[PDB]
Amino acid sequence: ERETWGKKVDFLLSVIGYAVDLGNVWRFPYICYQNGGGAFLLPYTIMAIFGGIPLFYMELALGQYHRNGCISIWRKICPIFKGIGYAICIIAFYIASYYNTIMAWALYYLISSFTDQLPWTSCKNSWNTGNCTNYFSEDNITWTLHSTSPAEEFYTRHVLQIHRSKGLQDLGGISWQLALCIMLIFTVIYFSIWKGVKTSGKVVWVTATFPYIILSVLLVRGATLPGAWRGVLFYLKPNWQKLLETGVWIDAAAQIFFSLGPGFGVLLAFASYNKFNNNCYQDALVTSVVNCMTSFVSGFVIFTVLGYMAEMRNEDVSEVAKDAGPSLLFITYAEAIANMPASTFFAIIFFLMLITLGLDSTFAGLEGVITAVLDEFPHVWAKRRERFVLAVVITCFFGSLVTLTFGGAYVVKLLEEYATGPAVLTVALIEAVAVSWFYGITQFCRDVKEMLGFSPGWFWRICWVAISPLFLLFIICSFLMSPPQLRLFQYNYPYWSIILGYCIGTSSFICIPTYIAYRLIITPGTFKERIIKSITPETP
Ligand SMILES: CC(C)CCC[C@@H](C)[C@H]1CC[C@H]2[C@@H]3CC=C4C[C@@H](OC(=O)CCC(=O)O)CC[C@]4(C)[C@H]3CC[C@]12C
Ligand SMILES: CC(C)CCC[C@@H](C)[C@H]1CC[C@H]2[C@@H]3CC=C4C[C@@H](OC(=O)CCC(=O)O)CC[C@]4(C)[C@H]3CC[C@]12C
Ligand SMILES: CC(C)CCC[C@@H](C)[C@H]1CC[C@H]2[C@@H]3CC=C4C[C@@H](OC(=O)CCC(=O)O)CC[C@]4(C)[C@H]3CC[C@]12C
Ligand SMILES: CCCCCCCCCCCCO[C@@H]1O[C@H](CO)[C@@H](O[C@H]2O[C@H](CO)[C@@H](O)[C@H](O)[C@H]2O)[C@H](O)[C@H]1O
Ligand SMILES: CN[C@]1(c2ccccc2Cl)CCCCC1=O
Ligand SMILES: *[C@@H]1O[C@H](CO)[C@@H](O)[C@H](O)[C@H]1NC(C)=O
Ligand SMILES: CCCCCCCCCCCC
Ligand SMILES: CCCCCCCCCCCC
Ligand SMILES: CCCCCCCCCCCC
Ligand SMILES: CCCCCCCCCCCC
Ligand SMILES: CCCCCCCCCCCC
Ligand SMILES: CCCCCCCCCCCC
Ligand SMILES: CCCCCCCCCC
Ligand SMILES: CCCCCCCCCC
Ligand SMILES: CCCCCCCCC
Ligand SMILES: CCCCCCCCC
Ligand SMILES: CCCCCCCCC
Ligand SMILES: CCCCCCCCC
Ligand SMILES: CCCCCCCCC
Ligand SMILES: CCCCCCCC
Ligand SMILES: CCCCCCCC
Ligand SMILES: CCCCCCCC
Ligand SMILES: CCCCCCCC
Ligand SMILES: CCCCCCCC
Ligand SMILES: [Cl-]
Ligand code: NA
Ligand code: NA
Repeated sequence: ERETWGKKVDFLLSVIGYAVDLGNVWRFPYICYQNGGGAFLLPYTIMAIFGGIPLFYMELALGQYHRNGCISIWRKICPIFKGIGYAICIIAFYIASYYNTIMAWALYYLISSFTDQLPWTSCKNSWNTGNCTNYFSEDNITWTLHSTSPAEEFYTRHVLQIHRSKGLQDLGGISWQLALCIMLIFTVIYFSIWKGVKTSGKVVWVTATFPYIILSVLLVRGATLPGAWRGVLFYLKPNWQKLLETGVWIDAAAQIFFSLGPGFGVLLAFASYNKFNNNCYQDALVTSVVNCMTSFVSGFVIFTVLGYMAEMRNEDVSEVAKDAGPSLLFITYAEAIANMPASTFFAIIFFLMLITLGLDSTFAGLEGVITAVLDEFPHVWAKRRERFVLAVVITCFFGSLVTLTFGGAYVVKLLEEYATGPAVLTVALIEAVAVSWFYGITQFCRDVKEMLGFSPGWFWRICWVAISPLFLLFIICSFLMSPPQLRLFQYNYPYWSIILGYCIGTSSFICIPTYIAYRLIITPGTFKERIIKSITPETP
């Protein structure tokens, strides 16, 4: 028999810690500022109500009924789409390649914070070149275009050492400091998810609830600051005319789908361990509302601190938050923390928040892949979950050996934009179409009624058959036609970077058509018999 969760709060906190991550602490406030303001919460809630939330509930109920991973459920839903599972696996190898190393940066920052004076306050250090001017109106104020804040120098010349990498063309060298700081992270991850869901479910009691104990302290500190009101009044001020631009809705859809994550193959893995009669409706509602409210509150703390630091300089906002990426956590917020009264305590606390914020998501992705593979091939890797988790962790670390180089930030951005792009959305769209159209939403509603005790309402069937595919289609058709012009640390990505990104995404996607061709060509029969007997779920 499978290994059930052992306690319901284990499942709740696992999903809650997987939904909240290092992205929505820097990505949601930046996105809310850039795309409107308080007028972005309307498209956020509109694309959450009809978008991420019904897909979230669909995946949870599907996994909890079929009791399989993401490579084996398709044996009893639509056998031709089994390739989806493989695609999901590949996607993890990309995300776990870069996501982990971001936490590595955080860990290094935390190791740097154990000093009486934080290293990114003064700029008389070794890595700190000219063009500093000490920032924050320190002594003589001659802030020019060539000047650079000390935290920027610390991030891009000590933690990253990106100045010894000419660019994405030459990723010269490799940081041994970051290599150690990520070997420790992978040790933590593997020893937290190795024994399965009986240990990875009690670990997330302290890495999915510590970020809240830390957000509370960070919020109470930020709110009682000089310049908090300007930091919030520039976060919730509605640019209503911004709603008229399709980009705002496109971005709200992308944000909700990539913060809830309905389609990465992890919700099925977590829900498959649930008891049969477990209420997935209440779990989906609670762990989606908690995700959305956590994103909102994290935006509050980020913007209150930003407003404080912009009021200290007595200069306007939107030039403080120039950088659109993890730099915001390591260059801007680190600066504002370094100017706080008890700078050391809040630096340590903030980077502990970041590490515990990313750890749950890494646990969840890795365990989704582990469950999928452990269930697809049950005879091999049965009494050896530990060895397979070891192989998964080693493979992820070896794939993360490139983002640890000096041009590490370049590959981190390249994997951040691609990999998790139209490939993930296409996989999720094929999942929604396979369950709702092929397996039939009437049979899915019969399954959900025999589990929960009530058939899904008309809203759920309408949002599963029609609106949710017509939402992933919106995101996909809007990501493909508009190609990004990537940039990071005054580096214009080359021509071949977009080709490399397209190949990165296609490597993930091509798992689906390949398996479709394989199954249609190996199956005996005529021209139509192949598809008719490859759509019907396999008899037990
Ligand atoms: C971000 C800051 C400013 C707000 C702090 C929010 C937390 C205090 C909340 C958010 C999510 C909550 C958790 C969400 C899920 C659950 C599962 C719940 O478990 C049950 O299902 C038990 C129900 C019962 O039988 O009474 C126990 C509370 C707990 C851990 C909650 C405890 C309180 C938490 C951490
Ligand atoms: C603006 C201020 C007052 C903050 C208060 C917001 C909450 C009261 C709302 C905002 C979004 C809501 C959620 C958005 C989506 C839904 C789906 C909804 O599903 C349905 O069955 C809806 C049926 C229908 O819409 O006809 C159940 C409630 C829930 C979780 C909502 C619960 C209540 C939430 C958190
Ligand atoms: C010391 C540094 C420089 C190298 C790190 C090596 C790791 C890849 C190894 C070393 C110790 C290993 C663990 C020690 C022993 C085993 C038992 C091994 O056998 C089982 O399947 C145990 C089954 C059971 O628990 O009964 C499974 C892998 C595991 C847990 C290992 C997981 C991988 C670890 C961390
Ligand atoms: C169905 C066949 C497709 C299989 C895979 C084909 C590979 C195609 C890869 C194309 C890569 C585009 O990758 C995608 O580009 C969009 C375009 O805005 C960028 O997306 C970016 O802008 C959007 C707004 O639109 C926001 O959500 C956010 O600021 C960021 O994600 C990212 O870079 C990536 O999400
Ligand atoms: C892309 N980010 C996610 C993720 C999934 C699996 C592994 C790592 C990560 Cl980072 C995708 C699902 C929503 C939030 C989550 O962090
Ligand atoms: C600042 O940087 C520019 C090039 O980015 C360089 O030419 C200039 O000499 C630097 N200033 C100082 C004081 O080092
Ligand atoms: C009528 C329901 C609209 C829901 C809007 C939620 C976010 C609005 C925040 C308050 C406006 C500044
Ligand atoms: C992140 C990669 C997921 C799939 C795991 C590949 C390696 C499995 C073991 C192969 C060597 C024995
Ligand atoms: C119940 C919460 C579990 C938190 C993570 C494991 C803690 C183990 C402590 C004993 C070994 C040092
Ligand atoms: C996100 C906070 C809760 C949203 C609704 C959860 C539904 C639980 C059923 C009982 C509500 C009182
Ligand atoms: C029984 C499984 C057969 C699968 C054949 C092809 C799988 C996808 C290959 C795409 C590149 C990894
Ligand atoms: C694609 C699965 C069935 C393969 C049968 C032969 C198809 C050959 C013509 C299409 C080539 C693109
Ligand atoms: C709570 C799920 C059902 C919501 C109502 C759907 C139909 C609305 C009236 C046409
Ligand atoms: C040599 C075989 C490589 C894998 C073939 C997968 C099916 C091809 C369909 C035309
Ligand atoms: C995660 C399991 C990968 C299996 C891929 C099979 C492809 C055969 C060519
Ligand atoms: C970093 C956590 C590792 C936990 C392993 C426990 C080993 C005890 C002998
Ligand atoms: C049975 C040993 C499990 C050890 C869990 C360690 C968790 C580290 C974060
Ligand atoms: C019943 C679940 C209790 C969770 C408490 C975790 C607190 C960790 C600091
Ligand atoms: C004990 C099993 C370890 C297998 C490591 C595989 C690494 C693949 C790159
Ligand atoms: C310069 C030291 C490199 C450390 C990593 C190489 C072996 C994993
Ligand atoms: C139940 C709807 C399935 C999709 C319809 C496609 C018509 C060509
Ligand atoms: C889009 C194809 C749907 C087929 C459903 C199964 C046949 C009734
Ligand atoms: C097939 C069950 C009801 C579907 C409602 C309409 C979807 C477009
Ligand atoms: C999307 C709502 C459809 C309602 C039609 C069926 C009412 C019994
Ligand atoms: Cl969010
Ligand atoms: Na999130
Ligand atoms: Na987390």
